[PDB]
Amino acid sequence: CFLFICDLIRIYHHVLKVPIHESNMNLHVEPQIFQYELIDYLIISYSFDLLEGILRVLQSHPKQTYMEFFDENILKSFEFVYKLALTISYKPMVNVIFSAVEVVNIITSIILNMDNSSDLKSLISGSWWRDCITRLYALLEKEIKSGDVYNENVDTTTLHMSKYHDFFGLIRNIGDNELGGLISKLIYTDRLQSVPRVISKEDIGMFTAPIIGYKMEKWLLKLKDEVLNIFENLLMIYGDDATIVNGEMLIHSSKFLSREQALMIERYVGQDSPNLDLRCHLIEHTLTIIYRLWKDHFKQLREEQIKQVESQLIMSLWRFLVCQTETVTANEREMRDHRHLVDSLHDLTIKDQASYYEDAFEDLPEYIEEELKMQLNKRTGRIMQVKYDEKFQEMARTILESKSFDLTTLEEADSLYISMGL
Amino acid sequence: QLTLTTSNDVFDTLLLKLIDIFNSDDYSLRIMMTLQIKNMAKILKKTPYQLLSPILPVLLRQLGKNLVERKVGFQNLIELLGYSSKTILDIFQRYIIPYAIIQYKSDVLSEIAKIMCDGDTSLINQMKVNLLKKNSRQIFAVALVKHGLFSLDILETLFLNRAPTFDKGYITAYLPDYKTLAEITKLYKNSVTKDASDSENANMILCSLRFLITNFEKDKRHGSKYKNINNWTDDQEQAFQKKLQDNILGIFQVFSSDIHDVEGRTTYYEKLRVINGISFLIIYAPKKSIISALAQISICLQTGLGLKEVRYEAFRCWHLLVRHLNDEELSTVIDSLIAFILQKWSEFNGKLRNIVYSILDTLIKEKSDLILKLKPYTTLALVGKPELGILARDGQFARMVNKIRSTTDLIPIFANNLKSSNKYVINQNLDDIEVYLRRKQTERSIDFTPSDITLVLGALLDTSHKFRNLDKDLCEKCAKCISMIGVLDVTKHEFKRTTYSENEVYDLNDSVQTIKFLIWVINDILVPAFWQSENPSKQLFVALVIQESLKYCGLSSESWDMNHKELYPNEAKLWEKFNSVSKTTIYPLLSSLYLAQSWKEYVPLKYPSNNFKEGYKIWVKRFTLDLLKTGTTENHPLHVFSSLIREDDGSLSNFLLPYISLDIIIKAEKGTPYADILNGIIIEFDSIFTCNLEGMNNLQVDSLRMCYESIFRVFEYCKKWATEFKQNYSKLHGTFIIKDTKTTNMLLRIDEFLRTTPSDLLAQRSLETDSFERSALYLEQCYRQNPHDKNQNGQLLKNLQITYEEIGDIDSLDGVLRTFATGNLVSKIEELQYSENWKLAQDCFNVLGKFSDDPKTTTRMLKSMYDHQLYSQIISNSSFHSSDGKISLSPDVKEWYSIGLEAANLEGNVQTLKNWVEQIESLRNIDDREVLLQYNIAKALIAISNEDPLRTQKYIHNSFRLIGTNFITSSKETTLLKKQNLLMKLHSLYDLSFLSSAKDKFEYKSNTTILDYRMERIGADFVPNHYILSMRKSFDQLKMNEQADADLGKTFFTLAQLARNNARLDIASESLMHCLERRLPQAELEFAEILWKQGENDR
Repeated sequence: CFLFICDLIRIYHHVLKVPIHESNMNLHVEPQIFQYELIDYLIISYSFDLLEGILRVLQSHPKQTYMEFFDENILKSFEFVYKLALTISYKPMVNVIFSAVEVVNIITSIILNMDNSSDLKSLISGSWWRDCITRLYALLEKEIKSGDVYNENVDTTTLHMSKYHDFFGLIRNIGDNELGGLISKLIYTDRLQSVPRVISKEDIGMFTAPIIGYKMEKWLLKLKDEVLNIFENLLMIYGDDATIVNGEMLIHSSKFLSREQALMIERYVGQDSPNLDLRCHLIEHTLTIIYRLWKDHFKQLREEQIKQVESQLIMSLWRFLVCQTETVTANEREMRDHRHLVDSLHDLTIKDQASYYEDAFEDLPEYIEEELKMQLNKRTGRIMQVKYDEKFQEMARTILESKSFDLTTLEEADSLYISMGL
Repeated sequence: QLTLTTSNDVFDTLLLKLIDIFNSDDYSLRIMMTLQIKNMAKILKKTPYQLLSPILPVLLRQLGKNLVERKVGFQNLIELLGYSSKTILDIFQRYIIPYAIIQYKSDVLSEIAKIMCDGDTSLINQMKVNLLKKNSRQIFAVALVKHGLFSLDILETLFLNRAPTFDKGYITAYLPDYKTLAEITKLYKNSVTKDASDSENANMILCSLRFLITNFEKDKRHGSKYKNINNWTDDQEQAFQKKLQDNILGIFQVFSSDIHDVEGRTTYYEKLRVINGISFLIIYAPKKSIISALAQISICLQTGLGLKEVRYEAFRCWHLLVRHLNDEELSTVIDSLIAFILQKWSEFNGKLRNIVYSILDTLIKEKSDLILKLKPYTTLALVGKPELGILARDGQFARMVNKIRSTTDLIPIFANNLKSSNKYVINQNLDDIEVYLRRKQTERSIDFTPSDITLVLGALLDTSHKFRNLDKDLCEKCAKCISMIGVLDVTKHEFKRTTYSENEVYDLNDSVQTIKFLIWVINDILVPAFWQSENPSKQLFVALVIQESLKYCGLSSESWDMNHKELYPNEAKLWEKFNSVSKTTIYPLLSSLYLAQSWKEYVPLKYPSNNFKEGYKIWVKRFTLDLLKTGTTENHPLHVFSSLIREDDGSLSNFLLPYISLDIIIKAEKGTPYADILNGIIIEFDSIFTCNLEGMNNLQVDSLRMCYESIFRVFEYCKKWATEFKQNYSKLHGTFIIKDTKTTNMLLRIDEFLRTTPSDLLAQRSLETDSFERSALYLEQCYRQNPHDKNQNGQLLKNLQITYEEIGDIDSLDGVLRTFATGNLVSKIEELQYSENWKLAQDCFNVLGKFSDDPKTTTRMLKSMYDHQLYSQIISNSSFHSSDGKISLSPDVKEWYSIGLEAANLEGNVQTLKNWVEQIESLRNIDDREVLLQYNIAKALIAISNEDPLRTQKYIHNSFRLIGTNFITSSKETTLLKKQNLLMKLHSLYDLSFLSSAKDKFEYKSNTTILDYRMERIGADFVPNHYILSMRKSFDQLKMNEQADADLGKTFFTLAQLARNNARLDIASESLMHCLERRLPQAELEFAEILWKQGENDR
């Protein structure tokens, strides 16, 4: 079934190969019909969703029998369809990007959790991974902005979830399912036919809510959590050095960490969006993707590659060690005044969880809400970008200050420490 | 993020303020600045190199003072830019070698040599001396301004210790070079803050100009006195003014070289300092030098306005130009930026809007001579945009506005403005025409004179035909303006038709007509192309050709036009044939020194290697270029014109192709290779005609139509030239038309040139071109020359009758169908459909067309129904309704579906129109150019029945896009009889938008009265009247207002009394019966005339 769905996608070769920009004389005088485009969008998206479903039911089988699934043809066919999905020169369909990276997650997750891991690893070349990881690097450096998710804008820099493929799909409910009525209106329902019922293409779109943009940002931030999660997995697969755990996980991950701290501090604090916490979870996750790369994989962190990101590595560690000053929180009275300013949405969330959906949150015995007025406090600290967690301060400390590599000299380091105190 | 809020000037200042704290030698500041510079570069969607490269000419310029000490700062800058240390150094060698050389003796030149060549095992001396010779012009420039080194031995010795291997002092006599003068004047910093330090370098570069040009061979050495300013006596000022303007068009040539930078050699800092040089020459030069090369700086400032970061300095340079110059010699350049102001107003910030306000108030107070009465379009265009707000600023200018609109007829200055080239003025003319005609409809007195509106209609048709493959939007609004004009009466309105005229006949052998050809080609097409050029390299090449054409005419090298000579009557009477709007622009470059040969990278390709697979404008330029550089040989005056056709749009190549091919014809007795390349273009014409034409979509065949037309032109020019040559050869040289048997050998080569690739194939490739008269001409030629006693008249006539049945002529179609074509009886039946018994042929076709054996005998019936307006009988045909629906994708059913959609539009019924588009939209890839128009009109009508105004405006604009790009063709070639089938569709597209644009009956009644006004320019012919009334009919019964129904009864009554006055009371009766459900009090009288025309008198 996996091989059939992969060459089914290579039959529908052209759906994931529409060009970025059209002719200036591409006249839009045309019947402007959506029904065939809706059909082959459904074919591609349900096919990639089925590939994810095949591999997660294969993930649930006993762990001695994975070699009954995998051979050369599995990995060649997924290599083709993965280069097809995470595109470079064509318009991205985001629906297949989610599933195409979740497949790579299932692959790395079972290479970690099988006993005879060599046969998968000897079956995989180096070119497979070094074509996978560069597309993951190109995916991790794309922008997630609510005001132009659903816009059609500049290519390959904004994960954007096109208007013309906005339905759920077979596993996860990814948009607001605006094209779900058209699946039902694709047939005449009182008739036996072969051609589709005519769906006008420019009738959709009619302005009420940008909350839809917030939850699509929520999915795209979970997508980037997914990408750097499979980075975290294949650090652990290739604990020894290879072609692929090769120091560019300092470059791309430290670019990512530095920019998502920078525009968090410049743009997102006090913007009453639900997606702030997860966006400051990503940085809090990717520091660890730095950290175990620093502590446990220094043998391949080449000296020329570290100085490509010596700006951004040191600055990103500095924005964690700046929190050890902590003249902001220090009490309880003004921290809840701060979380009225930055984190009122999570007060609504925890009150809806407390009054409806949590068994522990009724008859609160004055030890279970004194944990709440510890963890809402550390949450709003971690959102307010001053006072992160102490453990991430230690992980950022033991990279810069530690002498595995001289990032700073001793007279350049205290020039950074004077810009806190010290 | 203080920098992100700023723009072009303050942005570049603040980026330098970012970098001089980037190098603060505080480590924390340095790493924080790296981080912020890189994130700022990525959130602008740039790299840090293309962020900081506009200030890299300033930033590392002062690092030439300290390149040995601040090696670490330069290393930080090169690691931030992401290039190597050499890669930013050979591209910015222009800016620091003029400062690293001239400073103190312990040079940093050793390190710039150590990087600019890798390793001292590569020799630094030759690379050092050729970098010193690479940018020596800028070194001379900085030496003359920044230090004041007006002694040539100082320059010589200060070179030769920095490089002892330098050639014979300096590279000799290169100080009065054009490039050195340009690099002198590029260093004129100017601001609104006129400072003493800003006057110091102004005086310094002025005195360096005085050193370089007026006495150089007199004063190579003794130039220390020129550093003083006020010692400049009046004995030498006019000699300076004389030597300046023999030395000003080439420095503008260098300016034109480094603004329009073709290979990406530099950023816009060069463009800023070129605009500074232009500004210096506008202030500090004599007036006759600035009247001279105005059309250089016009399309220099146009490229300045076009590029975004140099807009403000170019507006300020225009503001400097608009007041250092008179009224009348400003008309040549005012349209191109009044258009830029009005068409690019929206993205102007506060500062650009303030400097454009300072343009406009200066232009309307002190130079109202240009704006009011020299060309009144420039004031009405500024009034026409209310977002700008002209009239509230002065108030007394409104007193001139509210009388300059009336007294100036505005049509012919829309006419000669739509023939322009740049897209900004021919969007402003379209936005002014669509407001002008909208005012004249409600004014009800737009002129239709039996100042003609047909002039601007021909201009609009040529404008839409010019842009068929570029910018669909101006063809959209252009076709919308044509629809706002409407259908003209074909009787009392006609295009220009300059065919019986001087008629382009010029012998390229005698002198007296070659000079007339050159003065004509300068006057009509080279002088306009001189001004309206896009890149300045094309304007320089036009200047070169228009100079060398004056040099062939004996006007350039000697100077006589100062009127102090006066002993040149032969040159004065020659000069007077130029008109003044060409005289003023051709006068400076008599004595100019343009020289742009640029040879020996040409590689003449042999001919049947075709250029079709790229395009038409590729093909005709390459073919013209392969011709004229292989058949002219540098003395015949068409040789210079080759400099124009490596940047042509294909128009000038198509212009010169008949003349150069005809001059290749007269090379006789093959002998030379001049007739060997003739055999190349014979088989190239064979490659044109004998082509495939299928397997390619509707744009390669369009290029093939153009390739047809471009070489039909050379056939008619060879024929015209040969006949006029015989005529004037028998006129002047004797009377008996035979002589010497050698000019007869000229006249035989055109005869085998007009009998090669012969007829039955000119006609075959021209009737598909749609030149039906030309196809009829070649069919008659291959009737007479073909022995027509033999039986070739079967394959000759199945397309010969096609060439009459849409040429408009019936009386030869009826004459050819009844003469030598009388085999089949069906041919005798097809005579009835044009001779008043057409319905006797209709019901014969209805049962011939219900045999289901041929696909084309059905479409014969459908076209014969459509030509006789049987729309309800088309939509009820069983050729479409098998049971309810129609067949799949369309081989020839597209010709059926076009007629079906069009007849379904012309009868207004939402049910038969709403399920037709259910069948159109079930298709996959509709290729047909003709179906999609009537489809878009159909969905406009379906949305207009759903009370949806913006959606039907959307689909009518789709219809205008499709007509303006695909359906429309060239004016001044076709008739108005063949445009009329398209003008009726445009006139019916306008009234749907004009009846949809209403909210209640108060303006709906006014719209219907305006449309009844539009039914008076229409003429009186039945087909457009019935079409436009059928479309108002189809509007008024899809919008079920009661006022629309009261309109609908009026439409049916006008259809009825239209059709009974035109001998077609078959549909007058079935239209008047719609006036009986409404029960009008007037149909009892109208049925009397229908009874009278039918033939029953007594009833």
